[PDB]
Amino acid sequence: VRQERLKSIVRILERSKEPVSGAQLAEELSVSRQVIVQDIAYLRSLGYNIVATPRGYVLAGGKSGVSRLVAVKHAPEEIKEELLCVVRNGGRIVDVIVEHPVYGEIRGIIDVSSEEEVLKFVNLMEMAKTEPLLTLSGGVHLHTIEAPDEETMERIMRELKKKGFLIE
Amino acid sequence: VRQERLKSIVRILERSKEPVSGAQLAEELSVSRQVIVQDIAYLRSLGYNIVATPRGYVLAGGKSGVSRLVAVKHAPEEIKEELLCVVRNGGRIVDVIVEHPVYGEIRGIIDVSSEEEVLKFVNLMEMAKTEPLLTLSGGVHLHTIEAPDEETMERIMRELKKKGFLIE
Ligand SMILES: O=C(O)c1cccnc1
Ligand SMILES: O=C(O)c1cccnc1
Ligand code: PRO
Ligand code: PRO
Ligand SMILES: [Fe+2]
Ligand SMILES: [Fe+2]
Repeated sequence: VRQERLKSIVRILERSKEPVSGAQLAEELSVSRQVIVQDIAYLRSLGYNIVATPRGYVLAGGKSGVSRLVAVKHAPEEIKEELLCVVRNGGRIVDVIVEHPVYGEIRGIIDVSSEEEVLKFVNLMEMAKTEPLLTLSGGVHLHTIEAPDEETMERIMRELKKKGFLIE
Repeated sequence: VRQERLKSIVRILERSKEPVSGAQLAEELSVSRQVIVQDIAYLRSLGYNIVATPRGYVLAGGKSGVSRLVAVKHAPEEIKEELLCVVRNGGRIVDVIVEHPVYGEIRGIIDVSSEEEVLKFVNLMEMAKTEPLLTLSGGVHLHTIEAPDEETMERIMRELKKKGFLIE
């Protein structure tokens, strides 16, 4: 019984598009909100990331996995192929790092985890007077890639290599 | 008498090319090194930056003054004119900052305070597969300039403006 209420609290937080207050949980699950307040503390000690906000609780992500630095080279027009490559294999492109001979290591935030975000990003970059960091670096540069597991990373690296992006 | 020993200790530290040990000061000024050790503590409380090292004392800089952010635009080939401009008016070019439309604010260390350093820097930059940050930015970029006083900064800004580098 307690386990079914616990499961239902999570369930409500993954599909609800707005923060859901303790009071709403109590009415939905026919317990007092004081009971809800205990259940939320129990679930966090378990490993769920529920934060309270002025409008109610929200379930947050975290639980990160593996990240690797990958060495690649490609032209400005190959950014879309590369990004879509990583994300379609369940990676996230954290950033780009160029090793600048004068300035040393120059970093750009990317944080691209989905297709929509790849297209938002390529659009911005293809504008006027905006050039990718690899143009400082004669093409060669680094990316920080994140993925759930080491298998997914290899998976991603396989695809990057057979497309011909890896520095090997 | 104490004042003349104090003056002579400083004097020795500005011209000596190697760290000069307490023991060397004592022999040079005909006091015990224990007296030297007191004089060094007296001079620091006064505002001199003497650090002890395994080989002896060295007098260090500090005592910084004013710094400004300056907005400029120029091509890659105009880097030497600009840098020599700032340093010849007693400024130091701390860095370059480009406002990248995608990545936001991208910074490069310059720390160029003398002519020799301007030429070392322009040489590096004029090589192959090394491009200045302003190439991401369609030319416009920022510099952090340091100078002894606010007068010197204006002095420097005057020169930058009449050469046609300022964004105004
Ligand atoms: O800024 C770059 O050079 C860049 C951006 C996205 C993906 N690869 C490189
Ligand atoms: O990197 C640049 O764009 C740069 C370097 C030195 C001076 N001005 C600009
Ligand atoms: O039943 C449980 O305890 C866990 C936590 C909510 C989902 N499953
Ligand atoms: O005589 C003094 O006290 C200061 C400190 C050394 C140089 N002049
Ligand atoms: Fe890339
Ligand atoms: Fe400049």
